[PDB]
Order: sequence, then structure tokens, then C-alpha cells
Amino acid sequence: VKLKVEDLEMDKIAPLAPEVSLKMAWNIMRDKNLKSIPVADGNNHLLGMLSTSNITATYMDIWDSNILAKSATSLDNILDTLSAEAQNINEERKVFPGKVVVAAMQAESLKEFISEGDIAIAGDRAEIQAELIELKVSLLIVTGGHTPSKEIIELAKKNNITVITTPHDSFTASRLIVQSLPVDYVMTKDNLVAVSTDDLVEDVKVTMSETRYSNYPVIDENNKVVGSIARFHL
Amino acid sequence: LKVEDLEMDKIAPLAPEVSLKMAWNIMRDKNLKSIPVADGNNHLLGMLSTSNITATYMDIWDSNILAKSATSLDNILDTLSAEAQNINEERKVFPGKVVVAAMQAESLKEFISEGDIAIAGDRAEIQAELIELKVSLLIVTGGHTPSKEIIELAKKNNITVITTPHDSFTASRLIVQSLPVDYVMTKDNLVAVSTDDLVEDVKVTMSETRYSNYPVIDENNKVVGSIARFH
Ligand SMILES: Nc1ncnc2c1ncn2[C@@H]1O[C@H](COP(=O)(O)O)[C@@H](O)[C@H]1O
Ligand SMILES: Nc1ncnc2c1ncn2[C@@H]1O[C@H](COP(=O)(O)O)[C@@H](O)[C@H]1O
Repeated sequence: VKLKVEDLEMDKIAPLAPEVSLKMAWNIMRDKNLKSIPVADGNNHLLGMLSTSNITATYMDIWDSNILAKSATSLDNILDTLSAEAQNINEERKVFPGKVVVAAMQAESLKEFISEGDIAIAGDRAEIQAELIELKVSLLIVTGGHTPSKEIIELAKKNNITVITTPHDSFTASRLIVQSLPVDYVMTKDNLVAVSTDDLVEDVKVTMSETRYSNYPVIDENNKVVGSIARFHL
Repeated sequence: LKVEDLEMDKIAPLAPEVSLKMAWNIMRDKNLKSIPVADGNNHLLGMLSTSNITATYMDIWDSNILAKSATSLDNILDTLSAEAQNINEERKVFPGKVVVAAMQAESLKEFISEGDIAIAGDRAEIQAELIELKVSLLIVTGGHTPSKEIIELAKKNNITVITTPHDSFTASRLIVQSLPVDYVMTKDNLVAVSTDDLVEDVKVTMSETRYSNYPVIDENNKVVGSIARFH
């Protein structure tokens, strides 16, 4: 009998969940030396492929802010990525709709640069933080590990502004934050070339030579993601 | 069947001083998982993967990174779409850390030290104090070219000063794309293949590793391209 895909020895790795961050994804991938990994849903049906090339394009190619918006990046992803902790959470805002801005300026001229719904990265100055609150940023990120005073926190409570503290400095926090993005915003979703447990190895061969992908997700006869295969397993 | 017989990617190798940005553009546009790096005589120096680029962006705490890597100013200018208003022509290296000068005048001394790379806005006072602190590189944001006065101060004190159209957040994201490929690429245990090898023998070689591509050399040890399992 000719060989089928299940007859091979492949990478039986658990697919990623679509809500996990680029950062969580890269750690999982790097630690298995994977060039790409499947994404699946709660029922373990194929949603996507995620390549290191996708991650990289996301860093190397961005004019676009509201990126946090378009990706619907969640607060948990930002806290994890910035090793941060929340002092107040607007529990009814799931999306941060504006752009990321380093509040470099002094208090009076912040309005020329920072709008309602923006994500502002500020330092340990109460004056700055109060003005960012009055401007109704969707998220205040305070740097240097300098947890804000109770007065500022109560003002965020009053106005329902999400406020968090990271130990990182503004530069570092600016480099990190894009690692927060969920995989599902970055992964490939269309024209997925998948392979069945029961396809003949000789058929898969043909199929694989048609494209140049590092890996192909393997799906069982019940349509569930079982792992992935590469040219190397042939 | 000889390796040369086969059909391959005939891609020109990267020069080792090229930035990650420029390198990614060439790869992205030729759809390359990896690419050879070679010297000015076309002898093999290394292999550069997108994994090596990504790892550089994800896993980095290490400032002085600009220093460790001898990142050049032309690389920073390109990446930041910047213009130089003064240049210290006797300094190839920027040795300190990158710091966003978000702070106020009198407080800068606590966070910024001599040799640092300061990202600043359109404030003469701040720019002047940064100069007085002897930063290696003052980067000015928002397309806000510094005043003649600030320019002459940089002149007398030999401080490199440049202006980028980008804001501080974006400058901070971009700057790391400046590093030269040779700081990032794999250098050792390079697995290469001769134009004049048995295709059956490159098959055994290849199965012992999981690399996307293997660079191809002729019998003069010149890099002619690369091949993959695909081929
Ligand atoms: N098996 C696949 N089917 C369809 N698209 C893929 C597959 N694997 C990767 N991709 C996508 O195709 C591009 C190149 O993938 P890769 O070869 O894995 O670097 C990236 O956008 C991937 O997300
Ligand atoms: N042909 C090769 N020989 C030796 N090392 C390589 C080769 N290609 C890539 N590498 C390195 O091995 C690691 C994985 O590369 P890749 O499989 O191309 O993502 C990266 O650090 C590469 O720089």
C-alpha cells in the first residue's frame, strides 16, 4: 500500500489561539524552532497560518496607527507585553481607538498632539497625567515603574480612564507595544493550503511543489487540526 | 544530475553593511525566507534569515545595541528618512543608549548621559541642553529643522544632529531597523553547496538540517545564488 500523510512522522504541535499576542506566539515558535504555525478556533478548526514573515512584516511595515484599534488589541495583551500593572480599568472599553503618542511636550501644548481616544505614554509628572486624563485618552501608560499618586488614580476612576504602569522607559515601551497585537490580525486567512491525514504522500508531493510555504497544516478526517508537515518530513 | 544542472534562485548577495530595513525590502520583494551575505569579492560571509531579523526586534533589551553593532549614520538617516544638519565626521560610532527626552530641561541630566542618542522635539532649550550634555546624536522629530543657533552650537561642540519627519513614538520603532545585516546574520557552521556536487549528495546533506536555503558557490568560491528543498 502506498503511503498516506498519517503514515509519516510530523510536527504534532498545538495550534495557537487567534487572540494570543505576537510576543506569546514568537516565544512558542522560537522555542520549537518553528518557521510557521497553525491558528485554530475553540473547536480546533483551521483559521490561519502564522509565519515569522508575517510577524516581521508587521514591525518593518507600519505607517498605520489605530493599528491597536484595527487589531482590537486587548488590554491583557498590552499588560503582558509591557510587564505592566493596571491602576484603573475602563471595564466597558474593549478597544483603544486612537494613536500611540509619547507625551514629550509640557502640559499646555499636549492638546496639539493628543486627542480623545489616544494612547499616551507619559512620565512621573502628576501635571502631565492630569492633563492627559482631562483630554480623555483611552489609555494612559506611565513609564519608569512610577505608579501614579492616589489623586491621579481617583481622577481616572471619576472619568473612566484606563491607566497602567510599566517598568520600561518611553523608548522601550514604544518598541514593545506592537508585540501586543493578536495573531489573528497578522496571520494568513485566505487560500490556505492544508493537507489531510489520508492524502497519498505522492499527491501531497505535487501539491507542495506548487507553492513555497515552510509548513502545511494537517487536518484529520473530522476537519480538525492535528499538526503540520514540511517538505522535510518527505 | 549536478547541482549546477538544477534551476535555482540567482539572487544577488547582500553587502554586510546593509541595514535590516533595506535587507527586508530586497527579501520581501523577491519573496525570500533567507539570503546570502557576501563580501566585495563575492565570497560568502553569512546567511540572513527573517528569523534573525525578527529575533532582533522581539528579543531586545540590550541598548548600546547601536554601539555593539557599529551602526552607521547613513543607516540611521535612511531608516528615519532623516537629514543631517551637523555631522561629527570623526566619529563612526554612537556609544550610549537611546533615550526619548520627554523630560523637562533641568531633569535631563538624570536620564541622559554623554554619548547617548537623544530623541527630542521642537524646543530650543531642550536641544541646547542635550548638546551641553554631549550626546553623540541628537535626533529631532516632527520635521522640525533646528534653528541656526542650535546648529552653530552643534558645530562648535562637534555634535551630530539630524531631523526626521517622524514623531518620537515612530522614530523609536524605526531606529532598530538601522542595524547592519552582519551583526544579525549567522556566521558559523554555514552549510553551502557547490555547483559541482551530486544532487543525490546534497539530498543527504540537506536532510541533516532544517534551513530554508543553502547558498550556492562555484568552484572559485563565488556566491552564484542559493537553493532549497523546493528545488
Ligand atoms: N500552508 C500555507 N497555506 C497558505 N498560506 C501560507 C501557508 N503557510 C504560510 N502561508 C503564508 O504565506 C506567506 C509565506 O509563508 P512562509 O513560507 O511560511 O514564510 C505568509 O504570509 C504566510 O502566512
Ligand atoms: N544555509 C545555512 N547554513 C547555516 N545556517 C543557516 C543557513 N540558513 C540559515 N541559517 C541560520 O539558521 C537559523 C535558522 O534559519 P532559517 O531556517 O533560514 O529560518 C538562522 O539563524 C539562520 O541564520
